Amino acid sequence: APSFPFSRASGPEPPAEFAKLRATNPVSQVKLFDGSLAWLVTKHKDVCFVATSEKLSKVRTRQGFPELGAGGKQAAKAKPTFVDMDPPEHMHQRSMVEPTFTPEAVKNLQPYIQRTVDDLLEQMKQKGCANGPVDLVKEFALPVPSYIIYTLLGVPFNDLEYLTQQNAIRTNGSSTAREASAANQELLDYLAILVEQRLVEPKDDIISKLCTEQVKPGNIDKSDAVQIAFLLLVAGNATMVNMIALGVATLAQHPDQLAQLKANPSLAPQFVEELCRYHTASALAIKRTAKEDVMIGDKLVRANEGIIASNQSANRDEEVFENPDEFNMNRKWPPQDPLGFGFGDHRCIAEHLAKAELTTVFSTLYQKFPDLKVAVPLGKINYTPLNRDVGIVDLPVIF
Ligand code: HEM
Repeated sequence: APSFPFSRASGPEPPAEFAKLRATNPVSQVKLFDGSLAWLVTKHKDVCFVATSEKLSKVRTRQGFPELGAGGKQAAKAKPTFVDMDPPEHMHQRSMVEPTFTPEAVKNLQPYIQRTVDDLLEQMKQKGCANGPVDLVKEFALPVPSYIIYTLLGVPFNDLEYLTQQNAIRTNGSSTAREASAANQELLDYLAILVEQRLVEPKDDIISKLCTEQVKPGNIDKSDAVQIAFLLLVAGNATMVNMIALGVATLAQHPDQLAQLKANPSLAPQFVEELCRYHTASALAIKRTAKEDVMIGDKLVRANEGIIASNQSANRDEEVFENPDEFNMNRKWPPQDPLGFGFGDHRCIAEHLAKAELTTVFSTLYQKFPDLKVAVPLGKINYTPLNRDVGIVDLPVIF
């Protein structure tokens, strides 16, 4: 049994093992960091089964749950939020915050998403690149999703820049254990205060809704509100950052499609679709422990054994997606849903918000900066360490 997670084959590519497993051993066992074992599922159809089977559980206190890191080990012990719940508790809590993420709600947010994007692009225009390239991540990729989720949660405008920096420290590969843990507690302390505040006087934000609708009547307590809010903040912010960066680096490698996008900005939606499939920046979230013996393909997963379903590998499953290893936004899509945001009840609560943020980014960026280009050789792009989810740390560009 090989050690999992695997390292990416190279900068922007998925681990090399997936293609091989998809071909001759779709369901196999891997060894985790503590030496324990877990089953690895690689085919699209099987990944979908793992995500919807009622015989599988996301409860981390269960025997055999696949924690991938020592941190995961300790993290599993605390009080769980909906991300780690099974029905009926799952939707009972998730339904408490889902209203803000529906298509209708997201469509109502467009003017705000657009405004936030325009504001950050304008500040880049005013700053310029006369003396050299600027960092697309720091100046755009990072703040766009950060400012948006913080605002939605309820964070006042004046505190966005500081809190955006602190949250980044949580996942900066440069950060140290001490520092990461500190920023982590700092954010929780801040959110605990925000909650008391909206408890006194609610405004139009997610925390206020939780305070009026769930805390006051006693359905959940303040600490729970703090935890749910923290989950919404950290679940996909770093992912949004990498997706925006990978999107710009990808277009830099595909001049013909980039020309299509500049010619017609309305192709942003279809560009985002191929992007979320091609670059699955969140690949280790579909994990389960079997509640009873369950068969997957030609393998029997025993009750209490762990399972990791790779949506990244699934999105490269040739049997589903023709020519899966080539970025082509003009591809003929099959009836099977790409799995960038998961599948089943747990499917990313912010899928609609995420796609709307990405779409706004790619239908605007090149309209604002038609001559926007990566300033470093694409081969020298600074991607995240190969042992982590695909992403980009910094990205010099000129315009
Ligand atoms: C393009 C960026 C994003 C990508 C690719 C992404 C992907 C995912 C994936 C693959 C899952 C696992 C789904 C499953 O269990 O089947 C997930 C879960 C989740 N995401 Fe995201 N996500 C993104 C942005 C966000 C954002 C911006 C938020 C917050 C506002 C967010 C909040 C969540 C939450 C709360 C869950 C857990 C849902 C549950 O278990 O019920 N995600 N996301």
